[PDB]
Amino acid sequence: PVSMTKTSVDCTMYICGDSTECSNLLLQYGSFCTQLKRALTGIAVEQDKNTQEVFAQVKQIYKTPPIKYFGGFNFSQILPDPSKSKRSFIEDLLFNKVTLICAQKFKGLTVLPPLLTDEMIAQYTSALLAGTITSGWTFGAGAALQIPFAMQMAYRFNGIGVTQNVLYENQKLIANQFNSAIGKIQDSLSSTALGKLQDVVNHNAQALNTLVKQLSSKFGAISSVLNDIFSRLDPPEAEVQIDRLITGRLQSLQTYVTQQLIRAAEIRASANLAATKMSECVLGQSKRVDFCGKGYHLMSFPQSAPHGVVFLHV
Amino acid sequence: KLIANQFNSAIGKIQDSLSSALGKLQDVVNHNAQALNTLVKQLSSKFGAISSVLNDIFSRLDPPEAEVQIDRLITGRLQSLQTYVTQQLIRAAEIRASANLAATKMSECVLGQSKRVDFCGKGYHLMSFPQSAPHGVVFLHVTYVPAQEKNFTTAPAICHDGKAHFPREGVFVSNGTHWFVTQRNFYEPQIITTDNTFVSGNCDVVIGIVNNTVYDPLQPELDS
Amino acid sequence: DPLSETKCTLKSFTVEKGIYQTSNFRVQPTESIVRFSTNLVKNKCVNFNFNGLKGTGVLTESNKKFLPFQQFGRDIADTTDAVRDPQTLEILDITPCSFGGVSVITPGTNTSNQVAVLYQGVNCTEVPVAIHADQLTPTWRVYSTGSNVFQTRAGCLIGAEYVNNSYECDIPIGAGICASYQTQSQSIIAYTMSLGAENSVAYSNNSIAIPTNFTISVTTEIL
Ligand SMILES: *[C@@H]1O[C@H](CO)[C@@H](O)[C@H](O)[C@H]1NC(C)=O
Ligand SMILES: *[C@@H]1O[C@H](CO)[C@@H](O)[C@H](O)[C@H]1NC(C)=O
Ligand SMILES: *[C@@H]1O[C@H](CO)[C@@H](O)[C@H](O)[C@H]1NC(C)=O
Ligand SMILES: *[C@@H]1O[C@H](CO)[C@@H](O)[C@H](O)[C@H]1NC(C)=O
Ligand SMILES: *[C@@H]1O[C@H](CO)[C@@H](O)[C@H](O)[C@H]1NC(C)=O
Ligand SMILES: *[C@@H]1O[C@H](CO)[C@@H](O)[C@H](O)[C@H]1NC(C)=O
Ligand SMILES: *[C@@H]1O[C@H](CO)[C@@H](O)[C@H](O)[C@H]1NC(C)=O
Repeated sequence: PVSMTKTSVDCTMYICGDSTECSNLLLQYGSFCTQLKRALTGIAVEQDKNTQEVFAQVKQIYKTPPIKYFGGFNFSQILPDPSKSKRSFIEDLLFNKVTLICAQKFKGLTVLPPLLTDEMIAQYTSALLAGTITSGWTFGAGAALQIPFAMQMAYRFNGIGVTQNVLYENQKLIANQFNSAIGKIQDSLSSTALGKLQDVVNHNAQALNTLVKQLSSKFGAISSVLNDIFSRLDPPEAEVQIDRLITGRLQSLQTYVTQQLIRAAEIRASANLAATKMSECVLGQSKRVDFCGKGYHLMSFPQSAPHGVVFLHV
Repeated sequence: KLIANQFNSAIGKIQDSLSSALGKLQDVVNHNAQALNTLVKQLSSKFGAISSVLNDIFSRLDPPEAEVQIDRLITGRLQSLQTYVTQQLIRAAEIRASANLAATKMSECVLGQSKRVDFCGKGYHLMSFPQSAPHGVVFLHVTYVPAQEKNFTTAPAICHDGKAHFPREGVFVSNGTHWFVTQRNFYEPQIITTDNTFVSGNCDVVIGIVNNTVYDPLQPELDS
Repeated sequence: DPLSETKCTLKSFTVEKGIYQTSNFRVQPTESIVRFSTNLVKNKCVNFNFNGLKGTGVLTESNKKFLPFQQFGRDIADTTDAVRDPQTLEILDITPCSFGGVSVITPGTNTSNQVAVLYQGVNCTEVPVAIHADQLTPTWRVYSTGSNVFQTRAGCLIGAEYVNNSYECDIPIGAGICASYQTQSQSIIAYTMSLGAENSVAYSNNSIAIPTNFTISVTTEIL
């Protein structure tokens, strides 16, 4: 996972709705609401930076040659097509695998869209993939230095300590094994794995739904409805029963913003890990054990995903 | 001398950058100052009581009635101070993660060379220099960014005497007609040599193999 | 001014360059209706007591139908979502008093007092209908309707002229849309932000690129 759903709340709408008296008492609470807005705006800006650090690791957008023959290796399941949101087939499977908002909009909890849309993240993915296929690790260090892909795979074999003749005697076997492995990856996606991204989406939907359910709570006041207790109580006493309601709803909003800050720190750590894997494994070979797959890591491909990135570790 | 001059020019460029970027450290200082200023501002909240300050509630209301109003103020002030301590714990965990990253960059990049891509600058990392900063560290990553790329016609191997020759550490290139062996990151064309290239297999198994003469250093010494 | 509303939200007259989510400072009058009698007013933000249901909201016709026993409809948050008044047994959907989040894209206040307003999640045709521009100041009527009205998936952006040309993002609005203070008479422009320069690597079966030189570059990393 890379990003999280950017949510922002309007206090005047969540704790009071359209009551004027409640808003004046909410104003008495004062800087309590400004602090909860700053935290959510910092979370949203942090989730936009986390997407920019993971996917925008390349300065120039690279394009694949119009004829696609790279050493006999098939990349058509991972390269984007011009028929479609220009995404690849394995990216289409990943976006199809991961899947009430009007009620949250009517309670002041709105969801900001990300700064980079999925077509732009897919273009970043296609640029890093085209640089990886056509240039190897040389586009990460500087300008893109072309290279045949068989000789690039010989450089990776010398990186893992295998002599170059093993690939050049078995290039058809290595290409067929790579194509069969990419077909297994397709079958493992379409037939049946993306638990982290669905867990992130389900956790944000469950926290938002818990914040919607916190309005149905009297918090010990006679009634949850702000207007009802204004009519069923004397005006000095009603202030005590709304103050008890604004205190409880502000405690629920603090709980939501605190858990969202902890979840945003976890997603920020995972996005720093994903950006580290995108530099070390996609833009170079890694001698780090099990940091880029179980095996002598050869190479990696990035593939966009709903609020996340999927690395194909060869 | 070219490497020394480019390093001195790069150090002057870092000086001109800073003298005219330190957004993270000023952001940390501004978040601490904003949290302390918000904690000061929250004392102006009445929290549903008759007044924000303690003394008029003790002078105005009788002890049973005050013990409810000052309990409402105390609970709210404890809440504001629990919010501040929670946000300081979360930002301290963030600063702890950034300090763990800075300590791993000071070990892997300043105390040794790093083969980790973009862990110590954009390019091939050579070394790093640490500098102090207000609540932070600044690494000057000296990197080798290769430039002046030139196209060449390349081959995976060389047919000589019915045998396939692969480079030990390098790459076969050609200027037009003529074939040479060189390193990868820099262009130093050398004569294709049995000392340079190792022999393995036959010419039939290698795809894209070309024909060339591999120079043997023993043959002119045999005639001498 | 959305800029003065930004000054009210930030509690400072010097407003830096960026986008700021501002609170709904602008106020509106609400009429009181009691029906168990008071004449029913629809499609505007009024206070209501429909058979003791309390609440405040814009009353609109509802496609959803109630069973004969049901006298009102409830939402997820235990607030009232549909009502059926006793005087006339018609269904009335309870929209809230419609506010989208006002985000004010502004350069430095010192740099310019010109500002653009993004209304989040509403359509550009219904934006004077939504924020009730007929009850506000004409300064807000400038930013509610007029020229330079663009549509982004983020919402309706009013006050920034959309330019086809793509530039590095300066003020992030969303979904690729970014705004900047540029000379076009320097004004606020909006654009789809640029990923980078389009490059094509010249791959072939027997072509390699080898550098004949280098650059010793020192980069600054602040932690
Ligand atoms: C040479 O290049 C083109 C595209 O890269 C490819 O179609 C052709 O088969 C290649 N020939 C070989 C086998 O080197
Ligand atoms: C790559 O695989 C796809 C589907 O498996 C196939 O349609 C395509 O022809 C393959 N590419 C080549 C060059 O054979
Ligand atoms: C190499 O060849 C390509 C295609 O012919 C050309 O665009 C490029 O300018 C050439 N030179 C270098 C230094 O890449
Ligand atoms: C290639 O390099 C060799 C040795 O430096 C030189 O003799 C020759 O003139 C060069 N050019 C061509 C076109 O072979
Ligand atoms: C290399 O030489 C052998 C023997 O002289 C010949 O059979 C082969 O065709 C040559 N290779 C090419 C590419 O002409
Ligand atoms: C916004 O208004 C335009 C023009 O009336 C219409 O075509 C479009 O469908 C509307 N969009 C939504 C989401 O209502
Ligand atoms: C490499 O670049 C430097 C300037 O950056 C220049 O003085 C030098 O002559 C260049 N060397 C070659 C071989 O082009």
